[PDB]
Amino acid sequence: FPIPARQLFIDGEWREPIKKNRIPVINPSTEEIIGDIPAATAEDVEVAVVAARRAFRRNNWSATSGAHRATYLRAIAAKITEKKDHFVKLETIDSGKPFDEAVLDIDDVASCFEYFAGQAEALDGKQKAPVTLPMERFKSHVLRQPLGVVGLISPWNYPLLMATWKIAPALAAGCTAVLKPSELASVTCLEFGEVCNEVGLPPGVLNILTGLGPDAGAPLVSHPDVDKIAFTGSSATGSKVMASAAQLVKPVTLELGGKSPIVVFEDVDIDKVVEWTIFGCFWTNGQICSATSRLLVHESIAAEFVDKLVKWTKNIKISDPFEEGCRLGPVISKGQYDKIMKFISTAKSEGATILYGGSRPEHLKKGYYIEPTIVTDISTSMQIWKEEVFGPVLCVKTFSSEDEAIALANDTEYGLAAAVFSNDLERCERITKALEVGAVWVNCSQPCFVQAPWGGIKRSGFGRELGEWGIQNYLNIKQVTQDISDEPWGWYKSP
Amino acid sequence: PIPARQLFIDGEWREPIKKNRIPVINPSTEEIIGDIPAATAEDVEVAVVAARRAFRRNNWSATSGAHRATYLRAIAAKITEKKDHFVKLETIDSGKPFDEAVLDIDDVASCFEYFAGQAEALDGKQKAPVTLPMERFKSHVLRQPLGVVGLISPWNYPLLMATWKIAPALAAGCTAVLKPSELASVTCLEFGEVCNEVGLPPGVLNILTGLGPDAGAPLVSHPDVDKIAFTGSSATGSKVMASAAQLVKPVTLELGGKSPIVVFEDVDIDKVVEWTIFGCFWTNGQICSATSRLLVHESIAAEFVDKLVKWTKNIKISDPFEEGCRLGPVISKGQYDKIMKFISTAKSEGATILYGGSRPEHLKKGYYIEPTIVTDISTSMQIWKEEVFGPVLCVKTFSSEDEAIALANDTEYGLAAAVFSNDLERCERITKALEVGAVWVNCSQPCFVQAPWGGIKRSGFGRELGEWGIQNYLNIKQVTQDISDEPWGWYKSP
Ligand SMILES: *[C@H](O)C[N+](C)(C)C
Ligand SMILES: *[C@H](O)C[N+](C)(C)C
Repeated sequence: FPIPARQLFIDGEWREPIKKNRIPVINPSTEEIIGDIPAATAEDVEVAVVAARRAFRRNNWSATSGAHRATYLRAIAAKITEKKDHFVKLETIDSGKPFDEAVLDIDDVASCFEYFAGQAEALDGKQKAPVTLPMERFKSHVLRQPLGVVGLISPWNYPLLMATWKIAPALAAGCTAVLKPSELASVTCLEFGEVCNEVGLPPGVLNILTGLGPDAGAPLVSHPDVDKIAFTGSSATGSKVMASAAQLVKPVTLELGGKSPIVVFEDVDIDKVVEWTIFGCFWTNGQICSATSRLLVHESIAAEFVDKLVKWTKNIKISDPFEEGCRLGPVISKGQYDKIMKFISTAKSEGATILYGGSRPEHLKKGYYIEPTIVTDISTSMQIWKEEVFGPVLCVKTFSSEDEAIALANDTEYGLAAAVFSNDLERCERITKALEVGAVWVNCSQPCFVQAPWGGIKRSGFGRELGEWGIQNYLNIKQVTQDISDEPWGWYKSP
Repeated sequence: PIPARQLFIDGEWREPIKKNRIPVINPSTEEIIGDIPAATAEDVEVAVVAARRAFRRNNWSATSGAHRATYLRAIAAKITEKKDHFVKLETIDSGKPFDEAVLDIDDVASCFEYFAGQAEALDGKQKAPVTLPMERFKSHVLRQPLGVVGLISPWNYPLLMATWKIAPALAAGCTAVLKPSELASVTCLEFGEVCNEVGLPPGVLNILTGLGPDAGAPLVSHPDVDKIAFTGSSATGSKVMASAAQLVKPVTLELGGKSPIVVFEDVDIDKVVEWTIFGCFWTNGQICSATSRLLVHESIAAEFVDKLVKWTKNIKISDPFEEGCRLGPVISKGQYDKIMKFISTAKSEGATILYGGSRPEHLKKGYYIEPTIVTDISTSMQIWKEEVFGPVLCVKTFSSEDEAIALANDTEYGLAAAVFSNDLERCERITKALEVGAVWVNCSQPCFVQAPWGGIKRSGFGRELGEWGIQNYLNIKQVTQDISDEPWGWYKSP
């Protein structure tokens, strides 16, 4: 099977970049160029937002009902499901994640559009929600209107699914949007532009611009007619996005990954837990914004736990993502490959011992492949304990008391997620409340349902996506307050 | 007889570390009537460390909303009991008519009582179940306080604007550093003693007065402050957000505007004219959501503006304590100048001061200005675009409904708007089309704590008050639990 060659998706049609640049698509499994994607610039950003503004002003989208827009979202979920095999293949070759992971992403893409079709519908009965006032002179209610034209910026670790997390609620709210996917993985998002045509989404409601960060993303963020930005990616970049938005006091949401702890107490089924620790740091080839990449395990069961950890870890088949049984593919790019190696490198140079992994798999000579890696004998002053590695790399420290666990778990500038393992469910509740985190998993790690709110605190960003919080990111909450008295205010004296 | 206070930090009156102070001026007499402490970065540092420790103790942040509500109601009761005191200190510090001040102070009691209620509602939302489509998992939502928050409030409603931020943050279980404006800091400092009188735990609320750059900017940039709530000018708002961005800390912004009041032909002119006066001249014109641009129909224009000036004419411009005062001095001479500059610049660009434009005839000193009405406007004029923040109104005609809509939305701002018309269908159509955060229908300016407040566009973002107020200060925490005790079954068992 080959790969699609697309132009930019603007105003319902396929448009060459104005400066005509393209950049390559590399298969992370082979390090070879397998195609290329259009590379948008500020000039293309300008025509996409003009088209999005034009579409927002038309009589067929933004002032329509939630139920109406829901028919489009359900059509998308259907289409995505209909073209299921096409999207998982592309996602697998583009992102490098195992085929099996890929199929669950495309399943989750359709589920997300379904869920928000529902949220669009439920939005209709929330309109003109009454606000009881103290004074019978006045009455009040709330309108939930679409905010306007929005910029959506989505990362490459779940390419289509991270885009949908932003596309779905924004379209449910009645906004029109410009999507900027990551240059490292843009193939399925571009294909999404066809789905839009095929379901008859009005032109300009969604526009998809691929390209480099400074060229396609930055102009979107700084554009004077974009009302809001939703960003997911690195904390470093998120700071730059917000600095830029601040010039026009433009609102943002940010989900900036983290350094999430997984806290394991003495009283557990060690074989079920070790699999969750593996899933929480090595699944998605370790490229998980909510990676439980700090293991804190009670020294009581430490040795045994670490033992069976390496045991399960060694049994992880590392291979090309299309081959049956693959549980770990290559990391996304050479830049990322180098960065992870430098993290491992610097780790031992600060005197930490690479218990397992830490290098290419000898049996794979090409591709950005890395061994699932367990780092031990860790100080809390080491770079690898502080910083997001975004590769299959796990740090490990033991703890004495519950209070030491909590303090260790919370000793980070980040605060996206955390997981806590213990059969003592009273203890689980105590730890859950104490964690300085936006998402806590109890006796599991990493399942993210569209039904529940998602985001972080501290340097992991702010705002909640998904669930009943998703739509609200895209709304103008309009207060409307009417004087029904028909009588002089009576404050000023009449002449 | 104005109080002399130190900084309120950790439940104690603490002297600024560099022990500087700055004047307090009665806007009516231009005389230094006292002084307030001026904090520096050092003071911020110890006040934040004080809020943080207070947040870690076990008598505030992890307690119930209901527990914290008892303090909220106690505060509201104490303010009510000390009403006369606060009303007078506000009237002399801020410069709004005594009558405006009593309403303000009533409103801060009511605001603390409302959010006591919302704190109690908050307990009822803890562990709200979220239905999952997998039997293996259950989920719920916890609503926990964010942490230490920086609250920055402006001088046009000194205690009220501060209250609007203190009340939800404390309701949420946060601890707070408050930095009021240097131009009206006395009731806010005085609020400190109220906190001790009710037994508010030390460090839960901290009150640093001072200069923006010495006191505000270091709060905004402090690495242990979790969030900033800001009301003020759009220009400063850009700056606080830019600064907060350095550490990706969240922000709410309400940034004033250039709000239109649209008046159609089917209106009782005298009622509508009075509201128009209220919309632009009340609070001495220092209204963030001032409806400062009158869009009035052709067929009823010149009539409307005559009776308009005939209302503007007998507005008593007295010292704020005198009887019947319906307009007072603006806050400072700094502000006085740039409002004057705004008016001369209007004449130069070829506008006509249909009334006012100068110093009141009968009041020789004080930063007083007559209620000003400006016609003969082109939309390219400075006075049409920019926020004056003074008792100055622009008027323009229109004739199409689609024309009024376009003129009303022809601003980079988007805080509020007022629309007047007996036909309520037309009211509905207009309120939907206005690119704005709040629409008043057949009135202008009533703000109830019950309803969500905030703007869009250049006027900022975020909703305060109402059932939106508390959630600005919350960590919405997802908690999803595996209740299967079965293997996940992803990888292969060794
Ligand atoms: C839930 O698991 C969310 N991510 C983004 C990591 C898949
Ligand atoms: C109500 O009018 C809102 N303000 C800020 C003016 C009090």
